[PDB]
Amino acid sequence: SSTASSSSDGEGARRLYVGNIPRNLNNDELRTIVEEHGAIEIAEVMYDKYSGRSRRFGFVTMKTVEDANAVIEKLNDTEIGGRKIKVNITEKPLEGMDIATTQAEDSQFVESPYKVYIGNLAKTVTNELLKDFFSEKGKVLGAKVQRTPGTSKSNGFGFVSFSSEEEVEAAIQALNNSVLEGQKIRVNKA
RNA sequence: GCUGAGAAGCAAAAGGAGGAAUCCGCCCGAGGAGGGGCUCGCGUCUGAUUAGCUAGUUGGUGAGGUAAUAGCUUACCAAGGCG
Repeated sequence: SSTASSSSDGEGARRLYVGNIPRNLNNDELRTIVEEHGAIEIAEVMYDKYSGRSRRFGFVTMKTVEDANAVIEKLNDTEIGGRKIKVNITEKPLEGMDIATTQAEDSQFVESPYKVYIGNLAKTVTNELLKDFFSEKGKVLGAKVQRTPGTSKSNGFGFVSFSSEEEVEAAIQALNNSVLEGQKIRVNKA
């Protein structure tokens, strides 16, 4: 498999470099988007997928220099996933990729807008308060305030996870505007 | 590069965008185009019921000054200069 990277190195311009790859964007959708241009032997996505979201830097490797020139030209201004990818050239591409794909497959745990992100919670707001909110509304899994690490005041940020996607949607829509005491909270699915 | 006969000395910099590639820059020079600053020949209204004017005035040197020549400015010398 390191054969694919070494083959590309040897060729010289099988290389094409992909910048601002989205958060949902994956080795397979990189391959599908770029295989139209020509037969990709290999595709490299860097591992920032702790969660779904990506590093937004990757490599693709062609059979030919010419396919790589065509993909560099055509792909730039391509929307994937709501974010737009430039293909200028890369260094001769680097397909650890098998390791990354395995970690990506493992790493992704959370699927679908099932968690709610809290914006604006006032500094008085307690972890228990968030439990009260989340439990009062549609039925509930867990509650967190993101508190300052340096020393540990709320910094007013925080999360729910609910038991259903529907409860997430209702909490987002019902809440946003929301006073909780002293300050106007915004909640989105994340 | 500059000052100076040479001797000698003196003088500059800035990072930013981008994964890179590179691009926009910055500092010191050398040209060019264009834009300016000066100088001069010639042309540029009437009145003699206005006939003398001009003393930094017109020259010269020295010292300064200007982006640059220059009474541009100043001290001294010459008495010029316009009609």
